[PDB]
Parts: sequence; structure tokens; C-alpha cells
Amino acid sequence: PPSPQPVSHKVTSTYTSYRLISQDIGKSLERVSKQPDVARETEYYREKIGSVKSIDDFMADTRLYNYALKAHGLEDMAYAKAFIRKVLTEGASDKNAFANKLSDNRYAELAKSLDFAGLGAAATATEAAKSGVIGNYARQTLEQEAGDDNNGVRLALYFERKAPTIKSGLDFLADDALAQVFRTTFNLAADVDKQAALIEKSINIKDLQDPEKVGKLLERFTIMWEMQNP
Repeated sequence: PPSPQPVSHKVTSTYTSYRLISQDIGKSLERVSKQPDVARETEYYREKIGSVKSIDDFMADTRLYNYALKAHGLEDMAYAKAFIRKVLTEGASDKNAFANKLSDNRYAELAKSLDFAGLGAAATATEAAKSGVIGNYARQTLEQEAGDDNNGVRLALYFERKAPTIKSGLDFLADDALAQVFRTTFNLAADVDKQAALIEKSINIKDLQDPEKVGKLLERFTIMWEMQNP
């Protein structure tokens, strides 16, 4: 019974597309960063974030708040203001922190990027808080921009991105998009608790740290998908 959480409210062709982006990632992310919307918002965030010294200061700014979440993909749970605050309030360093007892590990993510809980007024003065977030909002936009077209692709890039972060079968099922890129690559509906075990023996969780083996893995995925989904 893992503490509940605000659920979303507000032919080879796939491998092809993926590869296209993944390759010249620099030009993609760079082109995106130029999009009028990403630009304007990215600007405001780069100039205001360093001024936030407290969770209050943070919550009190909708613009920055919406930015931080969209970048952590929790853009549809933004309405859970009371939830986002608690997650931040307890931080994500302590094993017992509220966010660490959740199942969707993307809350801990946010709390790691904005550690007012562990850093205090210093939290806003790190790479993870400014450069870090600014960069994910970019990847985020770029990904959902592709997903609008080929969801399989979106999953592709998202996995290539959140690849290393995984170190346990648990870390895997810990993200709908990540588990999805597995339940498909091994064609599967599985809702049991020890699926993780099945994964750790059905694959070496220690190898997914290799920016090489990772690709070949997706290789099977991007094509496994182009079939299960035309």
C-alpha cells in the first residue's frame, strides 16, 4: 500500500526517427531551446530562480513552479500544490523522506533538483537547480514534441535519457515510461509485485550504465514497438 499520488489530470520506421534525433541531439536540443515558448520561459527561470530562498518563495511563484514540474514531467500533477510542497519539505536525502516512500520516483527527482530541505537557502544556488532543470525542461519539450508524432520514439529518447538512473528492477517499474519500454521489448499486462526480479534476471541491471549496450537494447525496443504499434 504505497502512499497514493495525484494521477495525471491537466517496418523499422520508429528506430529510424529515434536514431535521427538521438544522433544530432545537440542540434535538436539547440533548435528547441530556440522555440519562442521555451525561450521566454527558460529566460524567466534563469533570472529568477537564484532569488528563491525558500519552499514558500518557490511555491509563491507559479511560473517557476510550473517550470520545475514540466521539466520533471510532473506537469499534470502541478495542481497538487499541497503534494508538491510536502515532497519538497521532507527532501529526498533521508531514506525516510516522504518522497522516498512514494512509488513514482519522479517526485524524489524534483526534490533532488530543489533541495530546500537539505540545502536551505543554498538550494537555489546549484547546477541541479538552475542548469539542471533548465536542461530537462528542454529534453522534456523535445521528447513530448516527438511523442505527439511517434510515442514509441518519445519512450526511446526518454529511456536513453533516464537510462543510468536505473540500478534496480525496482528503479525500473518506478516509472510508467521506463517500465513501458520493457513490457514492450519483451512483449507483455504484468501487474505483480516481484516483476522486478523477473527483470533483473531477464537483464543485467548493471549494464544499462553503458551508453552503448543501452542503444542496442532500444534497438530491439524501437522495432519491437514499430510492430506492436504501427
